[PDB]
Amino acid sequence: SPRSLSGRIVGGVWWFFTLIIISSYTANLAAFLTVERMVSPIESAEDLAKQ
Amino acid sequence: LVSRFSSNEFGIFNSLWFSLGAFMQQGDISPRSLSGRIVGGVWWFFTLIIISSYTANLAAFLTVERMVSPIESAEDLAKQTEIAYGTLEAGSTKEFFRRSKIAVFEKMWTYMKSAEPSVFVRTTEEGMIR
Amino acid sequence: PLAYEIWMCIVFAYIGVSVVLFLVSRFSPNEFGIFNSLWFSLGAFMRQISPRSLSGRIVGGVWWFFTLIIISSYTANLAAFLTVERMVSPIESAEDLSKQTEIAYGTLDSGSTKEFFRRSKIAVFDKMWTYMRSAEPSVFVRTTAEGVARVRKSKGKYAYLLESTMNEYIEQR
Amino acid sequence: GVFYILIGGLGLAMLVALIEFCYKSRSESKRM
Amino acid sequence: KWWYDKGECGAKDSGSKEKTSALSLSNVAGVFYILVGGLGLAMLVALIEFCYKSRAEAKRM
Amino acid sequence: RGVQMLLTTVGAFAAFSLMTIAVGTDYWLYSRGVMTHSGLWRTCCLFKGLCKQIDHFPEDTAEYFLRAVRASSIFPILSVILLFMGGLCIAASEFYKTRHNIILSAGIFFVSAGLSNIIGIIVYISANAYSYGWSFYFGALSFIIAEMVGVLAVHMFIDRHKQLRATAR
Ligand SMILES: O=c1[nH]c2cc(C(F)(F)F)c(N3CCOCC3)cc2n(CP(=O)(O)O)c1=O
Ligand SMILES: O=c1[nH]c2cc(C(F)(F)F)c(N3CCOCC3)cc2n(CP(=O)(O)O)c1=O
Repeated sequence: SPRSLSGRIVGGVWWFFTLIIISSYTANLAAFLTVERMVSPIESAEDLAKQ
Repeated sequence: LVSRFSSNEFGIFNSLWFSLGAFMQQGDISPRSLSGRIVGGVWWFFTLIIISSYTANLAAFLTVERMVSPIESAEDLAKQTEIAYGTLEAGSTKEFFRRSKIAVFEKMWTYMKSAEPSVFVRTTEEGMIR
Repeated sequence: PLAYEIWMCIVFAYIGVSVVLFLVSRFSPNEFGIFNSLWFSLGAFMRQISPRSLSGRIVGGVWWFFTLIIISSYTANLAAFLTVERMVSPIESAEDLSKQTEIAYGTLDSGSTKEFFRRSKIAVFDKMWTYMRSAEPSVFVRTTAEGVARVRKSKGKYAYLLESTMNEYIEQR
Repeated sequence: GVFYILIGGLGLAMLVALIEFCYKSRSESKRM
Repeated sequence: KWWYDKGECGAKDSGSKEKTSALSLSNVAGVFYILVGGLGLAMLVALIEFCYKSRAEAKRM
Repeated sequence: RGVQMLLTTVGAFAAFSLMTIAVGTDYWLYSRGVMTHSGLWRTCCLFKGLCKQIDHFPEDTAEYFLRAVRASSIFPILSVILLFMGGLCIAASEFYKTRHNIILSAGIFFVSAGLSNIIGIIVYISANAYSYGWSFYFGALSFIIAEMVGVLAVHMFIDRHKQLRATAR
């Protein structure tokens, strides 16, 4: 753990930055796995009319 | 129990504070024993899976919160069956839906003619109550 | 979520990275010890001391990024399970009845269905007739609605065979 | 694939640690 | 008409009804069980190691 | 000294009494086909006033094992018998404390009985799938009092061990 003013504020800038980045990575991977479990392909003519 | 049975986790506050540090992800005073480390490894992955499930379940419910808007057309009425719908029991509206040619409105009139119980009301205020 | 077998590969890689950490930390002539290295690897796997050997720290960092990817994908796939909730059917085709033996299936006790399954020549339907002829207990039902109530009181353990039009009618009631 | 990149980084760091320990042992045997 | 329109099932139309169940304890019950098993295993391991240390201290004196 | 031992004794007595009240009645509440109370043995409805043993376990194999564990509430009964044994050991160690190690084994058995009672509470909560009975909260309070009594017991044990180590030197 550093003890300086400037080193602590560099860590606070970079660290919340990459925290938001990996939060966005988690959210976007969750979004794409939600996309991966979406609606099955066409099985009837009503599905043809629906698209 | 175990930390005072074999230190820095000798107190009840140090034990509860390391238990809190094990309950959250981050942490303070690192134990050095075999049994204390395996108690931490059991409890800590346990609550890690719990808060991961909390994150996933809150994400699921916020996904549910941003889902499909409510009914805006008669095609939305045909697309669902949960929220019921009806007209007045007597009038030209029932003659319009009865003599309709569109199959969507024909299915609407078939459902309102075969509903259990009856969706028709006698007055306008009866429909407001319904 | 995410796995049925890959967790054992995660544990085996955990043991391997612990062996590598003990090989780096305890061969340089403070962070030594096989159980200390194992517990530091445990602290690397979940979130919450650090070695100063400047070569096994690369191993700890790549294992630490590795398990960060693990828990990110775990949160993502568990949210994927909790989002859609798409229940699927265990039985799809007619060969699924011959493929398993836990969930039983039957026909009516008398009729042309029994004449069809009795006088069959296909070995799949011959095995079906052999299973339904030596079934314990008696899978044959009295009437049609009795078979419907037997399926409704089976909780996913017993099926009934009949014509398609009647089944599609009962499905729409 | 993440197993593959983990094993790659693991083997790379292991060979780097081995060659730096060999060079440190050779320098200690030559000097001391 | 006499199968889908006359019938009382609106199947394959609705889909998801948002599934408004929070979380069952069935997802948590085996996790509690392996927690209790790990705690009891750690208790027994700590007790046998303390008994072995006490026996070694009594034999060494 | 003796005041902490008397506090531990009355805490074990109160925990045993609340465990007895949890075994007795009003452990859970559920609306049948009007509400109805239950005490893990039999259910009583709100006709109104009839009581019968509604703890019928039949109508994967892990579900059958969980139903067998939830049948007749085996784990809290064994936990209460272990708490009774720990209380008898503490009462035997209170008067004429000859051996200086029976209190530690009694406290270890007491903590393990509390852990088994918490496991049985998790089992009794798992088989529930609307309100809850007051004897469940009484059993939770007895679990809290048993945890505090185990803390006080091992604190008195390490105080006696430090006194013996100071007198032996
Ligand atoms: O000629 C007609 N003119 C109508 C005019 C109106 C109004 F909107 F108030 F002007 C209404 N209402 C709408 C609904 O609430 C009650 C009164 C009904 C009418 N009806 C009966 P319909 O047969 O059901 O159309 C006629 O027959
Ligand atoms: O000539 C026959 N025509 C049949 C026509 C039907 C129906 F589908 F209702 F039209 C049925 N059912 C099928 C399932 O629902 C109950 C009645 C049985 C028939 N059977 C008896 P099988 O010999 O067992 O086929 C005949 O003999």
